[PDB]
Amino acid sequence: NNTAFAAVGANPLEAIYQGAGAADCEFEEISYTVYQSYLDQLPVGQNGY
Amino acid sequence: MALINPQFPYAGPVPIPGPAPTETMPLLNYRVEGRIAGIQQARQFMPFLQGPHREVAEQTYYAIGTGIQMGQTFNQPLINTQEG
Repeated sequence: NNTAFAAVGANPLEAIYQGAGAADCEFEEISYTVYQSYLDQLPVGQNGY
Repeated sequence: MALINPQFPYAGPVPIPGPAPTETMPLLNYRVEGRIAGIQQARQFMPFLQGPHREVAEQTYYAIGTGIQMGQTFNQPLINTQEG
């Protein structure tokens, strides 16, 4: 709540919203989901991988 | 039979804290001499008989005699004078 809501005149570089009513803005929830993309079934020679 | 990771290999085991080395060594337990106690009786008053039994019963016999055999008064036939 100290990063994403910049006032009128503030630096909007790392904000998400900016306006005259940005003092009374509040996050409610943030959800994240991480997916790992990898390769399985790796080929194996006579000297290992 | 694991495959060696060439990007992230590891070395052999390093020393770690140990479990006080004499406390993993046991004593050898020291048997004294023993005795099956008492003077044993020679025989036992058993609740079952130790011999064979018979499945079926067979009828036994003994011989007897009859008596003094007497004579008889027979009814005697008629004379065969060509009627018979």
